[PDB]
Amino acid sequence: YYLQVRGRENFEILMKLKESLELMELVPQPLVDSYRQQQQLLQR
Amino acid sequence: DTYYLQVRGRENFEILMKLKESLELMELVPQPLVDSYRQQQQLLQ
Amino acid sequence: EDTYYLQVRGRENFEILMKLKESLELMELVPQPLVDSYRQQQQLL
Amino acid sequence: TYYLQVRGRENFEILMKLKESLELMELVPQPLVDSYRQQQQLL
Repeated sequence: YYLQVRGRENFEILMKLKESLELMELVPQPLVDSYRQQQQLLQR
Repeated sequence: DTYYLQVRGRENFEILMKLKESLELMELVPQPLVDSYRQQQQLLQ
Repeated sequence: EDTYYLQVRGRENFEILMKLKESLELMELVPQPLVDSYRQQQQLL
Repeated sequence: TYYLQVRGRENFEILMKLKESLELMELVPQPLVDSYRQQQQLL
């Protein structure tokens, strides 16, 4: 999908997020699951 | 000053769109209100 | 809206999330007619 | 480690997912991150 955005700072923020969303897909699921388990102790 | 982004994954697109909306809409908020808002947040975290 | 809390590891991460939290909360302050116009433009863009 | 508050359940869920992607991204081996960035340029 393509997205357009006004403002350089906005673009740079969205670019970092796009990257993190796409990169985390490379993380082995057992590590992702362990991470989420840790979240249960940090947030409701 | 517009930029274009490409993203893979419909969920990913949807999240980014929500943030695009908030970042762009925030631009419409008169600066007095942004200032007051930020002052308030200093006691909250 | 109800209040929620999250913890974040990393200053860089914290700063990004704070910027997004700000935008998500501040968009609530934009008068509805301007939100409507914004959405109107986005449909064309 | 920092903490923030946010108003609204949908806002919380959005931030939580971004928090997850930001924090997990750091587990990706650097050579793999470099490979991904190369891919974004070369294609």
